Amino acid sequence: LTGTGVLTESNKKFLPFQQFGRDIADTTDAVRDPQTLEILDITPCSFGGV
Amino acid sequence: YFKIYSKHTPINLVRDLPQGFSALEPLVDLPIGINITRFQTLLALHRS
Ligand SMILES: *[C@@H]1O[C@H](CO)[C@@H](O)[C@H](O)[C@H]1NC(C)=O
Repeated sequence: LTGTGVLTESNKKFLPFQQFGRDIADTTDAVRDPQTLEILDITPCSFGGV
Repeated sequence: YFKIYSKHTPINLVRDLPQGFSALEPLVDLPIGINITRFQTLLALHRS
C-alpha cells in the first residue's frame, strides 16, 4: 500500500483482523506496521494555493 | 471461503435470548473449497 502523508502515532486501537483504516474518500488514514504491530495516523502533507 | 465471525458476551438471562446489541468480530477465514448445503451441530452427553 503506497502513499504520501505525515505519519503520526495513533490513539486508534485496531482489532486483530484489521490492517488499515479508511476515511470518507477511502484513502488510508490509519495503518498498522507489519513488523511492530502499532497503529499510525496518516495526515496528508500540506496543500496550498500560490 | 468459510468465514467465522465470533463474539463472546457475559449474560445472565434464564430462558430466552437477551435483548441488546453486540457486533460479531471475524475470527477465522477457513480455506475449504467445498459445497455445503446442510449442517448439524454437536452436543455432549452426561453419563451417570
Ligand atoms: C517480526 O514480525 C512479527 C510479526 O510480523 C513480530 O511479531 C516480531 O516482533 C517481528 N520481529 C522483530 C525482531 O521485530
